[PDB]
Amino acid sequence: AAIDVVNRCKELKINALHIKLRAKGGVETKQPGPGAQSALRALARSGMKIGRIEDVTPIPTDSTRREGGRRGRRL
Amino acid sequence: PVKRRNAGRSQKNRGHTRTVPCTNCGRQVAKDKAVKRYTVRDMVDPSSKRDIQQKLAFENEKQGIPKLYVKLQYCISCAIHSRVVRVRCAEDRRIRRP
RNA sequence: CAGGUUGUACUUCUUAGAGGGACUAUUGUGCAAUAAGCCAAUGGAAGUUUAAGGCAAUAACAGGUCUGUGAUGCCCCUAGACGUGCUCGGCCGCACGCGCGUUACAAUGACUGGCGCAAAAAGUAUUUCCUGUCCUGGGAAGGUACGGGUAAUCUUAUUAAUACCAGUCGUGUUAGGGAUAGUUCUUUGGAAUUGUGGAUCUUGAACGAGGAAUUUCUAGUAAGUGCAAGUCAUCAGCUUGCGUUGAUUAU
RNA sequence: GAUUAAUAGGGACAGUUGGGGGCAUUAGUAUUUAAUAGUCAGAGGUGAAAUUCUUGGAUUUAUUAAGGACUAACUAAUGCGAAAGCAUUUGCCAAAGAUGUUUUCAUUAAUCAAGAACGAAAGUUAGGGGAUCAAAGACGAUCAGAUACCGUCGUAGUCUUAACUAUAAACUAUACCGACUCGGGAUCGGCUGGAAUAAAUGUCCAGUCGGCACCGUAUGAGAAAUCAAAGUCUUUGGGUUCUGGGGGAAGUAUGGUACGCAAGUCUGAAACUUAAAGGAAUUGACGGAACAGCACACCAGAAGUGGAACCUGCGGCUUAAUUUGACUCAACAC
Ligand SMILES: [Mg+2]
Ligand SMILES: [Mg+2]
Ligand SMILES: [Mg+2]
Ligand SMILES: [Mg+2]
Ligand SMILES: [Mg+2]
Ligand SMILES: [Mg+2]
Ligand SMILES: [Mg+2]
Ligand SMILES: [Mg+2]
Ligand SMILES: [Mg+2]
Ligand SMILES: [Mg+2]
Ligand SMILES: [Mg+2]
Ligand SMILES: [Mg+2]
Ligand SMILES: [Mg+2]
Ligand SMILES: [Mg+2]
Ligand SMILES: [Mg+2]
Ligand SMILES: [Mg+2]
Ligand SMILES: [Mg+2]
Ligand SMILES: [Mg+2]
Ligand SMILES: [Mg+2]
Ligand SMILES: [Mg+2]
Ligand SMILES: [Mg+2]
Ligand SMILES: [Mg+2]
Ligand SMILES: [Mg+2]
Ligand SMILES: [Mg+2]
Ligand SMILES: [Mg+2]
Ligand SMILES: [Mg+2]
Ligand SMILES: [Mg+2]
Ligand SMILES: [Mg+2]
Ligand SMILES: [Mg+2]
Ligand SMILES: [Mg+2]
Ligand SMILES: [Zn+2]
Repeated sequence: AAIDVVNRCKELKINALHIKLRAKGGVETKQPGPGAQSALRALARSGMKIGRIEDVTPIPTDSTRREGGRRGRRL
Repeated sequence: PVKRRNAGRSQKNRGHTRTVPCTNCGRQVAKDKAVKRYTVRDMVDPSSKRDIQQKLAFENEKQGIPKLYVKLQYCISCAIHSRVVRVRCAEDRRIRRP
């Protein structure tokens, strides 16, 4: 999915990319998935220039009753 | 009989402490009790950064990739099982910051 | 090139007795606190504590054996006895269910012929044990013709089989395979019939590499291949050993 | 002619401290959901998938809006509150501790049946509100079985006003007031001396009251775990309240019947039945628990039983009789 984009990008005539990295912040594991460090890595290797890099996983101030409840995923 | 003095938690004055959801099971755990370890995570693995540095672009203030900030909160129940804190022996149970 | 001798001749081969020889040695990384030690290389018959075994601690399994015991407690039987002996049966009986194994499905083979390669075991009171030479039988096996040994002296320094060269067969459950069965002949034993073993000519089944599972096994080891020894009058498909041919993969 | 003024207690006062409380106000992301644009075939969810959602555009990216709850990171054996409980800003309203006192008052006090004030959740009545999560329910999956532990949705609730309900491992499972006794630093609040900078609602050094808490230790306590109090109790007596008297039946009843709209609370038996039920530790064994090893245990592979016919052992069934032992490795060519 990464290398597929770079090809499409050389055609848009774009070489540099700004990265806004997230991961369903909301009320979910505010930790990046696995296909994260993998995607970036692919863009850099397949050429691509990399602009600034941000982390935009939406951290909330409050919260709302998460996945599961009281005890959550059990087993 | 009694196993701990703090029973795992630090509630020392007040009668009640806010409850918080577990980073892993989602379970509700009292703040004070639950395990914590807010860590400074790195975006890419070791040898993998160098690959992104050469194909990097923007200026180079020598500030590299922003490091990921993970505020970790585990409830005992899964905290253990998750290799975090292993059942410690008798007198080592009072040791803090080994 | 075989054979016979002979020498107070020699020991390499063989025998076996003394004594050597490795201890992890020498060299550099890992360990490293100093270490104990671990690794690799070199030298080495020999470096996994050299290889393979023997011996095998404290507890215990109410494991197994009173059918090995003139080791026994208790309880049983006692002369038409569970004593002892004799004759004849049986433990191998067959619809089947398990467990060691033996042989094989074949051309990296089978069959015919040729070929001095081995090891370890055994062996008698007269003929009674191992049996060499010789004679007779198609053959198993006979005879007693000539002989050695109660053994590094005699069966023997050889009688293995796999292997190797030649030839026939040529994918064909063909005969690879040999179960089942039928006369004959021969050896052990008073007796073999509910085939002792062995020879002959036939008969010629399943088997075409085997499901779910599952056992051992790292080197002269697996495997294959024969030879012994126990049992034994006669009977091995078992056991305990022996050598030949000899590898994949790990460490 | 009226004792001191209790390291007793009540008031006055002074700066100050606190996520204490009640009204206001005020944000902030996020979750939903909506608009405005933007594409493009997959999203989402699990170990795997599946119902679910989607080119009458999903998931996705940017802006913005509506809405209900929530207060992150700082937030820790730190703070306040009688307890339950309490963390966005700012502004009011009455309150509180501690410290500071050469201020008054001078026993006013300790604890308490009656008798009252509170008391997360869940739950109840009548209205609001309804974003997220979600009992019951509807579905997928998982299983031999799953109306269960996962997954997709969803009603009550969860939020609020006004009533009612009072229980909870309402826990330090350790009643309040008081006096003593070991060591030690670090804390939070107040005060007093001092030093450097600097002249700071800061920092440090040293005191010290009062408040969580920890460390070390006891010829003090205990059944021990452990306890600085769970200590100053056979050397058995500072003051006061509540509670227990083997276990199960049971905190349950056609019980009581004081509360309650209703769940139920409060009080609370007996019959029956029993050597034990319990507490704390010691060793061992086991763990669908941590850590560390070792073995053809598995890894890499070989050979091969298992299938075939024979052989031989065991079972079974026969039989006059088929001698009997042995049965997971630790029986069966023994
Ligand atoms: Mg509480
Ligand atoms: Mg040895
Ligand atoms: Mg022994
Ligand atoms: Mg005996
Ligand atoms: Mg008789
Ligand atoms: Mg003869
Ligand atoms: Mg011989
Ligand atoms: Mg032929
Ligand atoms: Mg016959
Ligand atoms: Mg025969
Ligand atoms: Mg053999
Ligand atoms: Mg013989
Ligand atoms: Mg024999
Ligand atoms: Mg306030
Ligand atoms: Mg979802
Ligand atoms: Mg908003
Ligand atoms: Mg504070
Ligand atoms: Mg905040
Ligand atoms: Mg009330
Ligand atoms: Mg309502
Ligand atoms: Mg099924
Ligand atoms: Mg939901
Ligand atoms: Mg001062
Ligand atoms: Mg001080
Ligand atoms: Mg006591
Ligand atoms: Mg202490
Ligand atoms: Mg007393
Ligand atoms: Mg009642
Ligand atoms: Mg116990
Ligand atoms: Mg039998
Ligand atoms: Zn958890």
